[PDB]
Amino acid sequence: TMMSGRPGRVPLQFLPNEARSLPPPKLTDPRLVYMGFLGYCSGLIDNAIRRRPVVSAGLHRQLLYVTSFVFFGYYLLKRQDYMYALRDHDMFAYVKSHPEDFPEKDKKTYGEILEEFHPVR
Amino acid sequence: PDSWDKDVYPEPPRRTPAPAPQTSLPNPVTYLTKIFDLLVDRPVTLAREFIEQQHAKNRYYYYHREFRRVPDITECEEKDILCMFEA
Ligand SMILES: CCCCCCCCCCCCCCCCCC(=O)OC[C@H](COP(=O)([O-])OCC(O)COP(=O)([O-])OC[C@@H](COC(=O)CCCCCCCCCCCCCCCCC)OC(=O)CCCCCCCCCCCCCCCCC)OC(=O)CCCCCCCCCCCCCCCCC
Ligand SMILES: CCCCCCCCCCCCCCCCC[C@@H](O)O[C@H](CO[C@H](O)CCCCCCCCCCCCCCC)COP(=O)(O)OCC[N+](C)(C)C
Repeated sequence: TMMSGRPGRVPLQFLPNEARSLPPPKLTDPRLVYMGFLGYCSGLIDNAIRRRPVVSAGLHRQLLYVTSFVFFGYYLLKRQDYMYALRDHDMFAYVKSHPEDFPEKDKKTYGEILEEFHPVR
Repeated sequence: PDSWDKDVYPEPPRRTPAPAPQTSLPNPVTYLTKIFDLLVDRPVTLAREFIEQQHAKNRYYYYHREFRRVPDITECEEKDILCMFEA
């Protein structure tokens, strides 16, 4: 386990207060659209299993499927973006704190670099 | 037409010997050349004249794209993707 045990981690918290400094996902996000598509597919499968007209029966429950999937997907995307931002922040902090472990290397141009040539014949 | 550079595409001067017949018989090649000029060359020349007159009514130009010089892979640093792409 990598992230668990991080200092300042409040248990059983889906979104801490520091996650509110990040841009919230746009409502037109392709991931949100895919979540809504999954909800619509679940509604169609529900109609098919229960032996109802697939594309015309249960419009209210299909709408509820889509809405629930979009809601949960939005919150899941917020948490995912927060976790990735936290990972990048920790990585950059450690790189700053350990310059001898992450040193800069000399940049030699290809004119100076010697590389072997392997003919194709 | 000669819309090309003679220096880039060299061609030695053309030496055509003059016709010096030694017989009284007529020349079928010459007669057929006259017939060909009367029947083919003149009509195609007239058609080309009409077409080129129509082309000169609206004359527009196109250009040869010039590409700037950029630093090459010798000057590019290692793992420098933009300079490597340009080179
Ligand atoms: C935007 C594009 C999105 C594309 C999405 C593609 C993926 C969709 C996944 C989810 C699909 C859910 C389907 C539920 C079951 C439906 C079954 C059925 O009867 O359907 C007929 C049904 C109407 O007929 P019905 O009289 O009510 O039903 C007759 C009974 O079923 C009585 O008929 P029966 O019982 O006599 O039928 C016998 C049949 C009964 O068996 C079936 O019908 C089963 C078919 C498969 C269902 C389970 C699929 C699970 C997910 C597989 C994912 C694979 C990868 C997909 C990658 C997709 C990438 C895009 O069994 C057999 O024939 C036995 C042999 C089976 C061979 C293997 C079949 C399975 C292949 C597996 C892959 C299939 C993928 C495509 C499935 C498409 C289904 C519509 O029509 C539809 O369901 C049409 C749905 C699509 C159009 C909806 C209207 C849209 C209008 C606005 C368009 C706007 C466009 C832009 C905005 C878009 C916003 C979203
Ligand atoms: C298809 C398979 C995925 C199924 C998805 C549904 C599974 C159940 C989801 C239930 C979500 C409940 C969320 C309500 C708040 C719960 C808060 C708490 O319980 O969990 C928080 C968030 O933790 C949850 O586990 C995250 C929920 C993520 C739910 C979706 C997972 C998707 C996985 C990727 C599948 C692909 C996506 C498919 C679309 C969903 C904080 O956890 P924390 O105490 O602080 O961390 C230590 C605990 N450890 C040890 C387990 C790590």
